[PDB]
Amino acid sequence: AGRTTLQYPATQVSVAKNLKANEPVSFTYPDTSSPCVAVKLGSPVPGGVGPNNDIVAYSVLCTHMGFPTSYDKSSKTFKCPGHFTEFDAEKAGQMICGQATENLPRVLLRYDEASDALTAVGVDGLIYGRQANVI
Amino acid sequence: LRTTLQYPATQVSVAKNLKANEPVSFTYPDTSSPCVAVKLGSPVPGGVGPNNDIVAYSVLCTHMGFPTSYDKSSKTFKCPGHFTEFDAEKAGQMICGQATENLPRVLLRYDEASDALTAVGVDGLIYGRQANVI
Amino acid sequence: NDRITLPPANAQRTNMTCHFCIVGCGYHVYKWPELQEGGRAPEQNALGLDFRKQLPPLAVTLTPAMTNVVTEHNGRRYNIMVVPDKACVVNSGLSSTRGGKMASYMYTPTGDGKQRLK
Amino acid sequence: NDRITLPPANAQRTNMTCHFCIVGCGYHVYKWPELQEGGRAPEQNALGLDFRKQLPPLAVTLTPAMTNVVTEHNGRRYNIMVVPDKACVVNSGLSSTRGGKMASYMYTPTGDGKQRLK
Amino acid sequence: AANDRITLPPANAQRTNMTCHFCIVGCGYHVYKWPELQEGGRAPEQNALGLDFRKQLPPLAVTLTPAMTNVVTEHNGRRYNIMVVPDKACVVNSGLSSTRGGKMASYMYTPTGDGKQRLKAPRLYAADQWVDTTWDHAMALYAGLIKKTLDKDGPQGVFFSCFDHGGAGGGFENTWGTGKLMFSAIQTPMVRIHNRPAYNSECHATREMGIGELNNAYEDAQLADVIWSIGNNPYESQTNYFLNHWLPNLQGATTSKKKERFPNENFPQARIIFVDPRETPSVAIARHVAGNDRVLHLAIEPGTDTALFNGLFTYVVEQGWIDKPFIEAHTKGFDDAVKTNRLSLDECSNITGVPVDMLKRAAEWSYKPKASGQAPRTMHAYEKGIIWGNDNYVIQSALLDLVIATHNVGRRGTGCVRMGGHQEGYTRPPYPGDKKIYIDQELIKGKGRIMTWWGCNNFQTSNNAQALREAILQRSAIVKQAMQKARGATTEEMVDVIYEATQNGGLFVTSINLYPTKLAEAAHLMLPAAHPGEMNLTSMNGERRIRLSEKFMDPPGTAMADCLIAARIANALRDMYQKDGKAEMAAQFEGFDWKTEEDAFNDGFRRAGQPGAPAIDSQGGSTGHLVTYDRLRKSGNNGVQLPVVSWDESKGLVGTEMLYTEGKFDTDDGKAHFKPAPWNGLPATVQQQKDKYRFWLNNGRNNEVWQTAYHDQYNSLMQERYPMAYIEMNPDDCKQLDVTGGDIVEVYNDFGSTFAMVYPVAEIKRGQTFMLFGYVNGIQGDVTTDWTDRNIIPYYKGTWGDIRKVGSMEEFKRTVSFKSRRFA
Ligand SMILES: Nc1nc2c(c(=O)[nH]1)N[C@H]1C(S)=C(S)[C@@H](COP(=O)(O)OP(=O)(O)OC[C@H]3O[C@@H](n4cnc5c(=O)[nH]c(N)nc54)[C@H](O)[C@@H]3O)O[C@H]1N2
Ligand SMILES: Nc1nc2c(c(=O)[nH]1)N[C@H]1C(S)=C(S)[C@@H](COP(=O)(O)OP(=O)(O)OC[C@H]3O[C@@H](n4cnc5c(=O)[nH]c(N)nc54)[C@H](O)[C@@H]3O)O[C@H]1N2
Ligand code: F3S
Ligand code: F3S
Ligand code: F3S
Ligand code: FES
Ligand code: FES
Ligand SMILES: [Mo+4]
Ligand code: NA
Ligand SMILES: [O]
Repeated sequence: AGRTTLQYPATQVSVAKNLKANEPVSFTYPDTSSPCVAVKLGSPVPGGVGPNNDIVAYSVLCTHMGFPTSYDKSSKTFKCPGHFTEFDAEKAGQMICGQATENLPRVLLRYDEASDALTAVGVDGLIYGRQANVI
Repeated sequence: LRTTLQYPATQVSVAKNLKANEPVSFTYPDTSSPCVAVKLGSPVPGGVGPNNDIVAYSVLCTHMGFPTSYDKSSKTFKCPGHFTEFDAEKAGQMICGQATENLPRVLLRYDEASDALTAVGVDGLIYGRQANVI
Repeated sequence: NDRITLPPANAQRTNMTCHFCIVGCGYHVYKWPELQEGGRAPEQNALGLDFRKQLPPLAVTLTPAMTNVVTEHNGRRYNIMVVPDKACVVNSGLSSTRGGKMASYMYTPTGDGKQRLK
Repeated sequence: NDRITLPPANAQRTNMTCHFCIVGCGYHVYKWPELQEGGRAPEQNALGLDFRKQLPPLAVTLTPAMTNVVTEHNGRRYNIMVVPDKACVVNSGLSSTRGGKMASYMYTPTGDGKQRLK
Repeated sequence: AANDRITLPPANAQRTNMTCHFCIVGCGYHVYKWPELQEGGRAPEQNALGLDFRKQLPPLAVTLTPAMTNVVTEHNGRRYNIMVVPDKACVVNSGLSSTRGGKMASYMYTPTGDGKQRLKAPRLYAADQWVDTTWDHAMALYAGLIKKTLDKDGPQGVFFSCFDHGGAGGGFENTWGTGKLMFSAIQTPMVRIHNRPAYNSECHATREMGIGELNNAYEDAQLADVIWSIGNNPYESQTNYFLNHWLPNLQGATTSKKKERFPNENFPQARIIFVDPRETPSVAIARHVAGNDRVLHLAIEPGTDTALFNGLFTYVVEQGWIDKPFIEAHTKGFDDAVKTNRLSLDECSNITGVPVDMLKRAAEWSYKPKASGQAPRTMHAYEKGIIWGNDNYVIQSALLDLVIATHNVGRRGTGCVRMGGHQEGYTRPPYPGDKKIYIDQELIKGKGRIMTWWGCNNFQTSNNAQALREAILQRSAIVKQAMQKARGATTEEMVDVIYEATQNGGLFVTSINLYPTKLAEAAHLMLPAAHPGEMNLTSMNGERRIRLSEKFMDPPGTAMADCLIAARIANALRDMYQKDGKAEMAAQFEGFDWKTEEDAFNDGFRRAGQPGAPAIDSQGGSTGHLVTYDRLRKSGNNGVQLPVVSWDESKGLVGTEMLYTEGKFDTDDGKAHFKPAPWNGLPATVQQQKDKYRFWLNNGRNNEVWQTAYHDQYNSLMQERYPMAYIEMNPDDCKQLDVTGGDIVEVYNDFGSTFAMVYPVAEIKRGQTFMLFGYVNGIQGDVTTDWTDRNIIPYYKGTWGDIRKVGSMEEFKRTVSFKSRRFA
């Protein structure tokens, strides 16, 4: 009793300096059934982390009906093959065009300068096909 | 040329309007041929619809042609003429009686897309007809 | 299946008592070349029944089981139709399920009588 | 008798190797609902042959022995037609008298396979 | 608060049926309602969804986001969780929700949510300020004015623009109620429709040729060899018809069903043809799904549809790719149409700009017999690109000539059909006049005492909208000025003050709405209406499938069903006449003794064609009486396709899949009638714009935005995405004007000036643009002309103008995606 927040795990993804510009890294968060991508965009964006404030991370499950989306490096979007929804990786998962009614969920990363570590520590948005982000 | 009868395609109803063990009446392949479709409530070989349980028959007795009546308690068709009884759960098999032919089955197409049941053919010869299509 | 070959108006007609039980119900056997048939008009078939429209109850006893095609010693093929006699006092046109099968239980090379001792 | 039900253009077609001898001739099995049929125009039947006029020699191997009506476990009746594959290298569309009867020797309740162990 | 979880519906939750509020498709949904302090368990049998939330769900298992949930507060003060989700077993959508439908829960009325500015009581502009007033005061003023106008001017002084449509803010109850009031009681001819400025049809030519515009099933799109989408962006505008029916055909999922229906017919891989000057998302997605080889984008010059169809008709006739037995048995006028419509492929190509090879290919795919002998099953789907096109009547004449000659009506897998906009739900008395009247022009010229906007907003959606707003705001001002000299006047004195103001150019304006809208800039009176779920409502989709949307919650405040608003007005008028000793005038307002919306259904839809009924025009037909609310409930979200053919308790409602399958058309002789289709170029008024100014100002829908954004304007996600109406522009045009994404431009011509944010789009052709229509920030229609066809149908897609940079909106650059909306 009491608690209003979900008990998110703290999961190491990588050190920031290992990420190459526009080369997505795959990981699971907050458990192995929830596929995510982190990408260094190469140019600062609102809420980007790391040395150049440019690293973002998302749940890749489409928020319409749950197909794994694919990161397109040329547009920096996530595209869903199910009903052609496309999300903007540079505008916090904003839906460019599609059938979803939620933005692509953001994986919240802590960036520690001391260690260079990126740690997944939360999700902003609801992951498809889940009652709560933490099962 | 043609070896087959030219059956019409006649809409009966949508499958989901049928209540278990409540017969629907229709005519097929013309207005002088009375038929019944019933949802049996339990899958049977060759049943159609979402639960593979909808069947349909000519109700004219294949003995001497009296309209049979569907009995809901036994799921049979009973003839008042000379007491033939057919099993709606065994493709018109004669349980007891004087007929030499099972009760003709109305062949239904079931279209998932529309939920339509369409009568498209008959398996067996309907009473008092040279061919099912007059 | 879903149709029957009608006996022609001039088809051969003989008398036949039922093969089986004591009642001795009266039947007629219609015999005719395989490649002929009756018309649907009542005066163009041997039954005298109107097959241009649905028949009422009790008008006939007629199923495919009451028909066959026999192959005679001369190799020629003939439609047969074995049906109850309406004017017989015994049965007044009634056929039991047993007598109703007589046509099917006549000898043919491919039918129910195929294993007849020859 | 004197006619055959053609396979519809959209009839199901499976591959079958002859049941019998070593040669292993190739055949196609056409299966379709009993109350459907193909048209005589070549593009309206599964064989692609023109039955609006007499066919020339070698155009087909097709007799009533190469056809049947099966009754499946669901009670539904289907036409079958078991015919040699013209493009099989083994036989180039030839059927022997033995393979040619495969349709007839499929199981049906009333046919040549009627006494099958069930 | 709480972004990262959802309250599941308990296993025993209440569940009602709801048809989507918005587009023609009419997708089926379920509404789950339950006390706020209860929830479902994650185990599948402990929640109402029957889904297993103890582990991740697979793709396609569910459509469920927080936007699909809400907490409502009812008239008793009690709070209930709601969940509005698509029905997996509805045939229309098979569990699909669009982004528009998907937001229904969010757009239900709650005190703190997106619906918080719902109209909850009568609003009055008391000369110089907005105030609340009572329903009785509102009726006394509104009825009072109408009565005064009837007594002095007759019905010609009383004006309406009203919905004629289905779904939310329409439907059979509502169209009947309004129509009975306007036409049987008041008996005014001064009535326009929500989307067009006279009392007319979108489909005069096809109707007159004998082919009502909704003549097929959605299953027909599954059975087709070829689909034409003419002036139509269906991925965005009719999403789930495109997704659930068209795409499965293009993917080969329906091939086995075609073959089962037609055992002796070839079914090649399905193909699709788009007639659209613009390369849309629909074109792109069709290419992605089917390959470039199975899509033909006939990227015509704007307004050249008639040339296109005359050239194809000429060609199919010359090749003999027509149904001569069908023409001979079932048509009239063919030989004449061959003469009048003759156009060579070279002439066709010069006018349209489409190469001759593409014209021939489209004919080959669509009309040349298949190998097996049968003509292709070609469904011809059209919408607003031609309905609001270059001469609505003539284009339909041309198109239908092609369709009829090729027997693409009445065969399964065919149809020449509207895609539709709203749902349908029309039951009304006949229009009481003998003339088409261009209502906006009448208003602009100073006619009328009182104008009511009912469930529409022509400030945002009129053609020539700037002329309209100007005139209405000024006429509204005159009334405002006259009202404010009053102090302590009775209602009846106020009626006289206002009426006098209208003799000096004024106009009393009433809006009957969900929300204030931009109409609040002019209105003197606003009445609160109720939408589906706050009321019962019946309507049908693009295949005539009628469904009941069930009430499950209260309206805000004293908001009422529009049919019951109409009854309230009628009863007020009756009472005034009775009091004034005018029995004959009172009698005209009888027949609105209605306590619930069902009463309107019984009085209208269910009376059509019945003995002792008056003249009623109903899409239910004369068997509408077989439909009841209880029977529709039993039918589910699948309903029945109209017309109903039979009913009994054991069978349910049995209806009609496709129209015209026996070749009997809706004309005097039972034949389809060909018509001449002259090519006369663009209208002179439009051509003048094109001659003066640089850019074609195409306009229409965005997938995410519904209509005038009446809900969407209050949705923070929607406003972050589209804070302003956007204009798709060619990048090279952009460079020439020194604009990029998130710059603001003025768009202007002789008809008006409006504003948009720049959206660079590589697929837009040079000298062409595309602006979002009807929006709350930058109204597109200001630059549309006053030109209409013979039946007063506007060429909304026919205007030209210039573009001027205002400047860079840095905030749009920071927050709005200008990435491509054409998926590849
Ligand atoms: N997302 C969403 N969907 C909706 C709506 C909504 O507001 N938002 N509104 C609904 C309503 S009421 C309607 S009416 C429908 C309308 O649906 P549609 O008519 O499908 O949509 P529009 O964008 O108005 O126009 C379709 C196409 O017409 C083209 N066009 C323009 N000029 C011409 C021309 O001369 N000829 C041809 N052949 N094409 C031309 C445009 O490029 C455009 O892609 O959408 C309904 N569905
Ligand atoms: N330039 C240009 N102009 C166009 C078009 C175009 O393509 N180009 N499209 C045209 C088309 S096809 C259309 S459909 C029209 C649309 O023109 P409108 O009909 O003017 O706009 P909508 O947003 O449908 O209007 C619905 C209104 O009713 C309200 N409403 C919603 N539910 C209810 C209800 O239950 N009761 C009542 N009383 N009010 C309700 C909403 O708040 C809103 O104000 O615009 C037309 N205008
Ligand atoms: S079995 Fe007996 S009842 Fe008659 S038909 Fe044969 S004699
Ligand atoms: S028996 Fe032998 S020759 Fe051929 S058709 Fe059969 S494989
Ligand atoms: S969800 Fe609604 S918006 Fe149209 S596509 Fe379906 S009726
Ligand atoms: S499942 Fe992703 S767009 Fe539908
Ligand atoms: S007529 Fe039916 S049992 Fe004899
Ligand atoms: Mo519209
Ligand atoms: Na004041
Ligand atoms: O519309």
